Amino acid sequence: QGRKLATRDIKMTWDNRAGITHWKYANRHVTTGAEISSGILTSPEYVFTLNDQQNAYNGDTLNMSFSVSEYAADSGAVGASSSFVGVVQNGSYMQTPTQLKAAKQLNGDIIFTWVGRPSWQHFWVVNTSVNDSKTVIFSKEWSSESLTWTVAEQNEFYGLEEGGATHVIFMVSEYDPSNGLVSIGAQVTGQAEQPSN
Amino acid sequence: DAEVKAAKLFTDAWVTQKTIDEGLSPPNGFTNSSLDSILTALKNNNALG
Amino acid sequence: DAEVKAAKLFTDAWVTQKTIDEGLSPPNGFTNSSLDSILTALKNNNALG
Amino acid sequence: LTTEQINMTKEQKEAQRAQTSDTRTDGTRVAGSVGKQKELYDQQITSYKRDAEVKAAKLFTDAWVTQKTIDEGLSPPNGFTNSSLDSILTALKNNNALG
Amino acid sequence: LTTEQINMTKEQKEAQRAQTSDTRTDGTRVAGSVGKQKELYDQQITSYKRDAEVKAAKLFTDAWVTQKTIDEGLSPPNGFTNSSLDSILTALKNNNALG
Repeated sequence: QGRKLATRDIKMTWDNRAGITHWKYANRHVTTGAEISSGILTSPEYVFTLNDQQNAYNGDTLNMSFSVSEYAADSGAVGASSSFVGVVQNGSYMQTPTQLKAAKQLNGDIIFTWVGRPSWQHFWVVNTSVNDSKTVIFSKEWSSESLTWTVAEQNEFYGLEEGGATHVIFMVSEYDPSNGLVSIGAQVTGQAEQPSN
Repeated sequence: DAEVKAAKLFTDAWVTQKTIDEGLSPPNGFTNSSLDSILTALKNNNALG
Repeated sequence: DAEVKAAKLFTDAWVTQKTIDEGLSPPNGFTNSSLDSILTALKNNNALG
Repeated sequence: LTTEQINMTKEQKEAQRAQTSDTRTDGTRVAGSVGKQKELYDQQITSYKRDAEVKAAKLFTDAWVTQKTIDEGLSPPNGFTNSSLDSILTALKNNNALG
Repeated sequence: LTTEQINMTKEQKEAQRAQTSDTRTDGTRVAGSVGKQKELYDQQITSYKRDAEVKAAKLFTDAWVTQKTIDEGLSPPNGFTNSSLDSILTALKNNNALG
């Protein structure tokens, strides 16, 4: 099953028989049969980043042809392969938040505000650490357009006791409670906004 | 390249005109939409800059 | 290279417009997110600079 | 002399085999003179790509520098902080044998 | 004459052998003329990589210098302190035979 994430990447999920630990995969071009990449991966998921899409295609795509087979490490063995050639689960019918801002406050809290469609009040928010850019804390859904992130920065995440974190990486996107599909979304990155006076 | 030379020849004169007199209407080629398209094309072609 | 020349030709005129009259909204290609993505690409490709 | 020319013709044949296939008859990699040329060609391709990226990167960076000069208080893009710069100078120092 | 040409043909054989393979017949490495060319090719590859890195490093450092110029009091990234500069200068003096 193909899934186009909010960050415009594409990810797939495989059911695990629990009897095998390794798998083999093959990724191909769409118009031609040229093979973009191949190898062995030890996890049941593969993420095809937007940089690879831009390297292969001049633009990001909604199409893919993927073949995966389960592989044994002790003896080189390749079983039957499952092929998926259709479009990914997409999710483009929903729009995306237009403008996003992050502002520091004299209290020390950070206020994230975005403008969304009146009809769609379901949103998904993702936050990442500035040190590693992969910690992906604080991931949930919020119906409220404005978010107050309070003082979670000082506690249990950063060793700083009172300084907090000036830099933020935030990303919000429309969410569907039933299907789970997620729009492209918008991001903010930088020092945020220092408060007046 | 032959086209780009003359294009630059015109663009420099327009830039001087804008510098001397403010309030000149841009020719719609320097608005935000066309520039945004140009930048996204650059980002896409060169694998994210 | 053929693309980059014309792209620079446009960006210079936008910079002139910005420096003449402040408060212009950026074309969304000069925001912080796109610059951060470009810098990460440069750092990753060239083995951390 | 005929036996010696027998020995030389095989070397000529393999040296000209190297122009189509990577492996060399019995099954070893080509490793002399030609291998260095192929390595140079690969390095030239990568350098082409890197320069092509760097041009557009500079095109964006100059505009951000002008924006910062005009209006102070703009937030760095998170790539201009002290940590990323420190990593960059550490890499430059390490690769070039301490500058 | 035939005996001496027999002697010369072996050298032609090894000169042609030097292209595809590194080892020279009996099992000794190629060491003259060709070896220097291979060393030049390796050095050219490394220089390509170093220049490619240096360009992006300059791209970042210019932005940091602009940031420092606009707003004073910025803490240096620890790569511009006196110790690293002193090490770099000592390396320059030592490598180039005291400048």
